Order: sequence, then C-alpha cells, then structure tokens
Amino acid sequence: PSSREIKRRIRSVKNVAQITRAMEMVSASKMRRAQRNVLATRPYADRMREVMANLTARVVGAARRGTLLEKRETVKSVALLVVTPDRGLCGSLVANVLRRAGRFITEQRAMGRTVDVYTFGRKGRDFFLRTGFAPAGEATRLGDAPKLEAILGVAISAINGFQSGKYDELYIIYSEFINTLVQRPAIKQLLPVESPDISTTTNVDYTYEPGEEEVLNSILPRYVETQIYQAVLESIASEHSARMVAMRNATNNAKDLVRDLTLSFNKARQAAITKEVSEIASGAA
Amino acid sequence: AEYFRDEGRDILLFIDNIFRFVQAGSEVSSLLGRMPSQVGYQPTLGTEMGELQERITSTKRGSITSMQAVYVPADDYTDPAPATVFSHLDATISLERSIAERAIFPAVDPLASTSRILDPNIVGEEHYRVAQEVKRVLQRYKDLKDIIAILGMEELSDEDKLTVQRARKIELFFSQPFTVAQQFTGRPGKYVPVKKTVESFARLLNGEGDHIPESFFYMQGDFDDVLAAYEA
Amino acid sequence: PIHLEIVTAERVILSDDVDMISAPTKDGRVGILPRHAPLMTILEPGELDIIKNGERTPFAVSGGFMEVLPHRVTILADTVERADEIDEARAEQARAEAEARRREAQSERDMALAEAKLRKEMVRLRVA
Amino acid sequence: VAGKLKGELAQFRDLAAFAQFASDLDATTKAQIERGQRLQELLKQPQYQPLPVEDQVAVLYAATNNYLDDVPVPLITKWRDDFLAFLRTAHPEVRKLIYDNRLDRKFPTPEVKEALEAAIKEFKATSNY
Amino acid sequence: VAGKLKGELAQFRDLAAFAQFASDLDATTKAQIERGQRLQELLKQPQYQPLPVEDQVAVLYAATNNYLDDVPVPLITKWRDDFLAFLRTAHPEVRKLIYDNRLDRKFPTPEVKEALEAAIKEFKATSN
Repeated sequence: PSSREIKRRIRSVKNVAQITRAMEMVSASKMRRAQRNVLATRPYADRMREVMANLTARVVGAARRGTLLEKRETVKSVALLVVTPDRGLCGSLVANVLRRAGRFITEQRAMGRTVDVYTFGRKGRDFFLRTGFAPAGEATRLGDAPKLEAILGVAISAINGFQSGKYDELYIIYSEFINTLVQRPAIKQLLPVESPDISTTTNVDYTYEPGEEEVLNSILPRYVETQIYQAVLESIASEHSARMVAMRNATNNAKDLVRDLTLSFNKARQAAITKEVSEIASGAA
Repeated sequence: AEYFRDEGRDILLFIDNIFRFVQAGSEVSSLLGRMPSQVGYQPTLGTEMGELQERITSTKRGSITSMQAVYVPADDYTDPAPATVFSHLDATISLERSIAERAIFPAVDPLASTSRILDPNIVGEEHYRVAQEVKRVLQRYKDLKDIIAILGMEELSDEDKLTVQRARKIELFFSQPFTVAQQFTGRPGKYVPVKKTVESFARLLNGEGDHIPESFFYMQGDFDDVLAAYEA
Repeated sequence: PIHLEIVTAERVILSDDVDMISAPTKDGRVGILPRHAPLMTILEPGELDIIKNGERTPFAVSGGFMEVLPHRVTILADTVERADEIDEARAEQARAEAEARRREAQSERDMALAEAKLRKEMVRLRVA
Repeated sequence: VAGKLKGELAQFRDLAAFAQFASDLDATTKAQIERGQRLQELLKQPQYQPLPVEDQVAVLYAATNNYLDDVPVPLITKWRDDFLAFLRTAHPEVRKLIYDNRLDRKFPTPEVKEALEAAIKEFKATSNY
Repeated sequence: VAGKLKGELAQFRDLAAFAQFASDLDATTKAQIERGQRLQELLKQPQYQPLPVEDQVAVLYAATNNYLDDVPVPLITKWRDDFLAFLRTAHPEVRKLIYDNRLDRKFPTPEVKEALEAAIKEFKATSN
C-alpha cells in the first residue's frame, strides 16, 4: 500500500478481468455448439426411444425378458457412471456431481451393494483415485464434440459386466442442463425398465427377420450406449454453461476488486501528496 | 451577472472548469507563502469555493442559476477540489465517451447524472415516478448489456426483451431537436417543457410507441410528435 | 415414394424421399418398396443402396436397426458413409473437417485455454 | 478515409481481450479482430520514413476497403512498403491525382476512385503474399 | 552442498501458483514443487537450537542427494531432528569426520561420502 504496489495490483486484477471475460465469451460459443450437437443427436435418441418402447411392448413375458431387459432380483453389485469436466473453472458443477456420486455410493453401500466406479473426465477420475476407488473404466480427453466411438471403451465394458453378472444394476450421474444458468446433477437408471409410452400402447405388429430375441439382444446395448451418449453431451453442454456462469461471476468480482483497489490507490496517492508537501513546507520553514 | 439578477431577471452563469478556479487559488496561495492543505491545495479552499458559488442563489428579486464544468483530477472525485465543488452542487450531468461514440446529440449518461431537486416534494409525484421508471428500465438494460453481448436476444426471456427494446427506444428518445446547434441538421428547433416531457415519457412507458422501430427516434421531441411521425 | 431417415447418433445425414432401398440384413440382403409391411432388422457391413429416382448411391453401413412402416421407414445406423462418388467430399471432409476438429477445434483452442488458465493463475497470485 | 479506420480500431480495442481466442469466435467477431490486427500492423512505421499525405491516404483507402484481407498480418508492413514503391515508380499519375484533389469535399470521386482501385488491383495481381 | 539447495529453492519459488492450485502438472514441475517443499520444510528450525556446521552439512547432503525424497512433507522437521539424534548417538565418528575435512576443496571425499551415505542408509532402514 504505497500508491505503486496498489497500481500493480490494479493492473493485475484488470488482466484477470480481461482473461475472465474472454473465457466467458469462448464458453458461450462452446455452449452454443454443444447445444447444437445435443439437438443434432436428439433424433437418433428419440427414434430409438419409441423403437424400444414398441419392442418391449411385445416382449412382456418374463421368460423372454432376458439378457439386458431382465429385472434382476437380489441386487448385489451396482455400477455407477460419472461424467465430469476434463478441466476446472466450472464452479460448483464438479463439486455437485461428485457430492451426488459420493452420497449415492453411501446409500448403495448402506443396503449392502458393492459399488464400482466408471468415470468420464479427468476430474472424476482424479477424485475417485484419490479417495480410494480404482477406476474400473477410465476415459478422458473427450472433446467438446465427442464421438460415440469414444465412449465404447467404457460402455461396452459396463454392458459386458452386467451381462456376466458382475453388476446387478447400472446408473449414470450427469449434469442436467435445466437452463443457461441453472444446472443440477441428475441420476438415471441404465437397466431399461422401459416406459409403457404411446409406442408401448401402439399395437403395430412387426416382423423380426433375424429373430425377436436376437433383435432384442442387439438393440438393448445400442439403446444403453445412446443413453450414455446423450448424458455425456448433456454434461458437456452443462460444463460449458457452468464455466460461462463462473467466469461471469469472476469477471464481476474482478471489476468490484478493481473498483476497491482504485479507491485504495486514490487514498494512497492523496496521502503521498499530502506527506510530501507537508515535508517540503516544514523544510522551507 | 448580479446586475441582471438585481434587475429581477433569471440569469444562467456558465463557469468553464471550476477546477481551474481551484487551481488558480492553489497557485495564488502557494505564491503567497501559505502552508499547503491535504493535496497541496490552498488552506482556504472551502472559503474560496464559498465566496464563489454562494452568490449563485435564487433570491426574492432574481436568481442566478449556474452550470459549472468540472475537471476531476485524474479519476479521484474525493480529491479536495471536486469534493469541495460537490459540496456546492445541486445537480450533476455526466457526459460519457462510450455513448459519445455515436450520440453527438446530448450524450448525458442517465444513470450517472443525478439531481437533488428530483424528489416528489418539488417536481411533483408524476415527474418523480416517470424519472424513476426510466432509470429503472435503463438500469435493467445496463445489467443485461453483458448478457446481450454474450448470449444474444434469444436466451433473454419474456418480460425483459420488452424492457430491453423499450430501453433502446428510450435511450434514443433522449434526443432533442435544438433551435441552435453545431453542424445544424436542419430539424426545426423545439422547446419541450417539463410538463410535456413527463407525460411523454410516461406514455412511452405505457406501451404506446411499441410499434414504431427504434431507429426513427432521432430528434423527435414529443410524444405527440412521436404519434405524428408514426402516422407518416 | 416414402421418406427414409438415414439417422446416425452424430447426425442425421438424410431425411429425404427414396424410390427404393436395399437393406443388408443379417440373414440376407433385402429390398424395400414404399408400402412394405412393418419390419425390424439387423443390418451388416456392406452397401446400402439408396436408389433415388434411378440413381443407386451405395452407402457403406457397418450396422443398422432398420425400422419399416407402411408410411415411413427409418434406419438407426451406427456408421454411414457415402461410399458412392468422389469418396466422401475428401476436399474438406476427413481432411479440412478432420484437421479443423483435431487442431482448430481441439489442439490450438485447448492450448489457448491453457494459456488463459495459466495467465489467470500467475496474475492472480501476483495480487498477493 | 480515416473515419472508418478510427471506428474499426475502436472496435478492435474493445475486442482485444478475445485476440488469443480468435479460433473459437463468431465470424463477424473474427473478421473484426483480424481487421484490427491488420490496421495495427499497418500503423507500424520505421524511423526517419515520413509518408506524404497521398501515400498515407492511398494506403488507408486500401486498408479500410476489404483489399488487404488476403494479406497475412506479419506481412502488412512489407505490403505497404512494396505498394508505395509501386505507386512511386509504376503509377506516379495516381499519386499526383490523389494529391491534386485531396481538398475535395467528396474526395472519393469516380476518377481518383477508379485510378486508385486499378493501381491496388494491379499491385495485388503482380505480387503474392 | 548449498549450491543445489539454492538453485532448487529458486526454481520452486519461481513455480509458486502451480503448486498451490494447478492440478494439471507433469512430474517435472511437480517434482520441483515437491523438492522445494522438502527444502523449505528443512529450513524450519526452532528457537535456541543452533546446529553446528557438520550438522547442516550432513542434513543438506541428505536432502540434496535424493535421500529424503520419500519422506512426506509435514514429517521433514521430525526427520531432520531424528537424523541428528541418530548422528549424535549412533555415529559421532561421522560428525568428527565431516568436521575435520570441511575445508578441503572437494568436500565429498570417498572417505566422507562413505560412512555418511552409509549412516543415511542405516537411518532410513532403521526408522520408518
């Protein structure tokens, strides 16, 4: 506080404000393109949604409700999927999703179900490595526009684990994009338990050339992979939105601190001028 | 000016950079050998600023209204010079460079320009209500300026897009066709009383005028003139 | 005389109308004319013959879950490539589009973001 | 000529925060950022090389018009030097014409307009950057 | 002994923000962060407990020759104190050996490098 250190501080926080505003702008463009990608992925997702509803409408017997469609009893092992940002600055989003994952692990262990972690994004990977859980499936360096082929390394592993009895149920934790400003973590069930939607009510009778059971066993894994891809893209959009909000708040805070530091600098400047003129007047007299 | 004030006339006194009066006083005090004061200013800063700017009053016979340009040393308004000037001020008008980039008509920043007399008891309840509503709308636009720059007009929800459009139109409606002007634009001069201005802005805030586009508010002058311009 | 939706998870490539389409179903190749009865099927690697007004454009499909209805037909294909003429617009696709994604969209942009995160961190602790 | 230069430089000073992020930005924002960078590199000058008003106004007319877009930023100074050498040697007539009617209120008259545009186009076609 | 100390401390001081909330560093920046924290904790000394020259020489030799890398950060003051206690009691001959030839041009003589590295290894194995 010597009217020169405060000047350096003011310059520093001004640089912070400029960098943060630039981050907010690029995060806005990122959110735009991520929303575009989500909407471009929407047709596959919803078409397969009503296709699955129609298929499970016909497959109603317990005997043929096997493989991925079976509603297993006496659940023993549960796998949860977590999608997290690869980088920080997201604000409370990473903390929120990891708190949700931790508490969900708490209830799943409360009922006696052993839990295994499958993580997208470096933040969740690092957190779960530090806390103790070894990543059963690890996938990082997912860009803002990931391809479905990039998720296979985890999704196929989870589906094979469920098929082999390793996991009796499957979950995903992702950041839902409620608004441009408001985002919460969400929980979804990955064992199908499909909805008796209008499609399920639809009685359009079909023909299954390779076979009903074969079509079922070939479409359930792809439906699950589509759900995971939707969740990952939703999480990417929420990541960019949360970074936008965090950087807007940081820019506003930096501007407020620049204002306060400018007030302090002006006070120091006036004090320095008063001190020097008082000393000069004393020396003259 | 006091001769004409004593004649009962209303006089407007323009002082260019009262801060230069303050600095001249500081220099005179320094040359006279007086001890400095708090930035090196004259010890008699308050008394000198009171000798001036205290004969500027409204008396029973006449009145001397004033308008003093003020150069704030650096950006320090707390500087003894602008501080002692603000001690003697009844209104402030803030010309801003950003609005001056395109608005060469009076570029007064409505949010940074205040006035002591703008209170219900003096200018009436209607004027205060209209002025506060205009300032509220312009403040909402100022807050949403960053959102508009970053997100766009689409993310901005309903019931605020109307206010943003209204704020654009009302910032455009702070234009006045002058009787005398620099680089005379040819528009006829207009003298709009406060009684007309209050009702005009009230009606602009009352939904009327939402039809005419924003760009046709350059130097319109009155809400009756707004309706006349919309008719053509 | 029916609208065919070539739907991939990444994007919807075609939602146009097609005179005739041949499905490389697992059990064996099938052909579909507009008023086909309802059908679901598993496609295989091969050529997807979008025969539109006499022109057969063979689209390489690595997998499909084609849904057929009298009024509409839709394929949910894991990977669809033109595999017909001028390859796949290699002028930019798989080239400028690829580089713009791996470098412009991934590499240089992430380098700049890391630079900004840095400059933040450093000039943030210059405040102290 | 220089009114558009001043406006564009003001816009670039406003958008200077986004310069390092030029890749991921809107098309118009990118166009503004590289326009401002071109102008800033143009205003860079060597020592003891003052420019007569005709050279300055010809260069700034080329810059304000979308004539230097194909020129990369680090070559704008060389572009200016080569173009001024071209006008000095190849086309003294357009320089004299620009100097003669620099005081006309509507300065971009069709004659000087087309002469200067032809000179700039000839320089751009002859040279490569 | 102290040139490496000074250089490593300077590098760590240059690398300030990265230590404290940058989490995306390799084990090249983070290695310097770790070593600098080791050395800084080494300098933390109580009051009224001066250390003779041979003591500081031995401690800094242990620290700068990577013999202290595995020790966690908060326990380094206790590690130094325990190593000194071991050195007073378990081996006073090495202290005498250090103090006798602290003035030779090439201090890490093989007679001194031996019986000092040996003591460091003995303390490392015996304790923790």
